[PDB]
Amino acid sequence: GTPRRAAEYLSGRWAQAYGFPLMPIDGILVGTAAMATKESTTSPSVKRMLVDTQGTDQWISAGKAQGGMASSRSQLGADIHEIDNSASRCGRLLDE
Amino acid sequence: TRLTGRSPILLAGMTPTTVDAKIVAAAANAGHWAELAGGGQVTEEIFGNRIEQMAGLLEPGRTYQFNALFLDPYLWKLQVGGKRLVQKARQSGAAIDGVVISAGIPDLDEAVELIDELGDIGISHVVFKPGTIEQIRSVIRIATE
Amino acid sequence: PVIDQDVRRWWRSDSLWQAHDARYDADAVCIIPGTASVAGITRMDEPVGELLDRFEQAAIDEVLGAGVEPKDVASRRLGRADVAGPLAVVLDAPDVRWAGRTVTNPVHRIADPAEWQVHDGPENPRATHSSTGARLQTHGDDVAL
Repeated sequence: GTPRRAAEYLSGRWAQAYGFPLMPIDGILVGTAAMATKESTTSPSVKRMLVDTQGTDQWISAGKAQGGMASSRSQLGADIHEIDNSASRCGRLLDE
Repeated sequence: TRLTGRSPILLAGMTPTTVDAKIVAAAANAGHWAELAGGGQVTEEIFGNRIEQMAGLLEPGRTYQFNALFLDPYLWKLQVGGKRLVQKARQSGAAIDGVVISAGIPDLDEAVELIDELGDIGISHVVFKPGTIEQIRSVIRIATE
Repeated sequence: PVIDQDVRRWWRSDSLWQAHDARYDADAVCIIPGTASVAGITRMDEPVGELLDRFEQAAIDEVLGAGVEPKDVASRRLGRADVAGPLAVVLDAPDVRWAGRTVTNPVHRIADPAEWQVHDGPENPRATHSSTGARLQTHGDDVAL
């Protein structure tokens, strides 16, 4: 998320929470934080909802929703993450 | 950065978001690892049109990359396996210098054949993304062999 | 079309492009983000170059806080790491733009890695290939193969 978190994964300072030495890495890839950019072509209402939502740090069990987000099933049965809205309610209803 | 020549912040292949030439060309012109998605170029006409758009949008010198879903069978045969659309675009002279293999890791012999096939035409960045620990150790076996 | 046993297949069949057109409200459409990066993002319609440069600039700040003097490098690649200058860039570049098209680098192509011998006697770097006779002379700040 935040560039502070990007720096603490890049510097290897993240391992002291587990009690290891510095384990640095050399690149981090950013997918979701670029969804609300200028050149991206989502809808502006989707950009507004994506700003206004806020997501948890813990796990979300399958078929439930905790704090803005949700995790549900897919066409083949695989797991996906969704924003908890009228798509996700219908998605977990059809999952049931 | 020493290997590629680009900034260590990347821009992943995303099937709704980075399926578009505007965002992937702007991220490549900024000097970053930009990655055109592969899960939306479903036909040859759309594929050729997006290669044309990217050639229009980039400035001289800049390059971009490409994402290829592996366990999507029809899409994999259209992109890489059966027809070779990424290879034909590179031989025609598009600026693709990287293929990202997503959602699965191939076995040893066909993986080494894929690295050598793309290094023939000059892709020179065939990257993998693994899911689990055994998926990681398989790519350790690839890089050992 | 119908309400049946395959109703999840009918409804979830290709349900991701609808987030990219303005004719649908943001409520009724499938959006698929992550879980911590949604709390990470803050505002609207921001440019991608500034976003990725901010992600790099925080780590640059965190390592510059240790008080390390940065050393001047002529590029970002720095592959061979014993010669510096324009021919460093020419040696480690894998692709060139050769009259509108991206052909792989011919100096790379004659002997792909690192088999060129360097000479910096009177402080003009030059590289030779022994088995063919090719040279990489430097006409001022310009490279001649």
